[PDB]
Amino acid sequence: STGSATTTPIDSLDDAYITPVQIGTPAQTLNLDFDTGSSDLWVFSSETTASEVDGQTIYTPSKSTTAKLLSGATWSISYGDGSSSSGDVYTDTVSVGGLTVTGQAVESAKKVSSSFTEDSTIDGLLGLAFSTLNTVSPTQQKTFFDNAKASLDSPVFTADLGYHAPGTYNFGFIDTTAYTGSITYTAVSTKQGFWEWTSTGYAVGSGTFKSTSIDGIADTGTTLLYLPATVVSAYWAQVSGAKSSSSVGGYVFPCSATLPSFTFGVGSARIVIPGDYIDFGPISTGSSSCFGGIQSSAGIGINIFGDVALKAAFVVFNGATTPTLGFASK
Repeated sequence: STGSATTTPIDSLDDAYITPVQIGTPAQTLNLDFDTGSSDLWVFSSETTASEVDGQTIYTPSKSTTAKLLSGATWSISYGDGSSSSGDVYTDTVSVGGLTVTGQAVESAKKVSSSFTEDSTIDGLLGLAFSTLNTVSPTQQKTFFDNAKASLDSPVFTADLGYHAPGTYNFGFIDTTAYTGSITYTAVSTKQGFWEWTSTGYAVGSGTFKSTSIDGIADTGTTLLYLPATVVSAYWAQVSGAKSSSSVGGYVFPCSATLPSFTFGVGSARIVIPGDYIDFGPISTGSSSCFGGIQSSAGIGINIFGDVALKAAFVVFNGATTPTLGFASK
């Protein structure tokens, strides 16, 4: 089997991407944030505290003939940005882009944090990291990918995120029309439950490439590119008037600037992030200070190749017995 679904930016900045997902029978279509940095499929639901729902589409298990309570199971998750959610669990039929899994754990939110409530465009998350990070207790549950894997033509999914445009998530096949050149594969560590890999270095603009190992995660659920402070300082030093603002919470730059590109290494290959991908616009409406899309990881504990980096590539998440990542230009 295969599946193929379009993923669409939630706003003009590409802050996140939503993908329609069919849950239940008859289908209830919810727009989920596919997150390669977490492992829970959770949804706004008929159980979510009413004051915490503001425009999201909800899953109503009682209206699904295939829903079954997963008795005793609860979940609770906290994300890198400080957001959180928790609740109970149903199993149901879940389809993405024509690919169906029966018996998928669908984590029904009873509570969500303010950032989720305030984002009316995101109806929940679909985790695509390794199932070792799934938070369901007392019986950990599998991701949609892990449940689908054995049925897929190839045990892979791909992320092809657009810059200010829709893109695609494919499951079970590699669309050889979707990228240019060849795909460079690189090793993955699953020790922390993430798609963790080591970049071979970076360049700023037309500068020389610096060979240096940068361990980090491929995380579709993170907007920005978070890298070591040395690398980030080297980038923003090439932008007149850029500075790190403790009041704003990262590097800002004059909205009048033209940003340089940023290149990262994948083995001997190179992925170039155009400068415009690094512009996240005014810090507040009407400001002439703009927020940068490359930020320091120093206060995180991990480097994160988030959407700023991933949308410059066609990215293969190879879930074979020995997982690997692949990157191609496009």
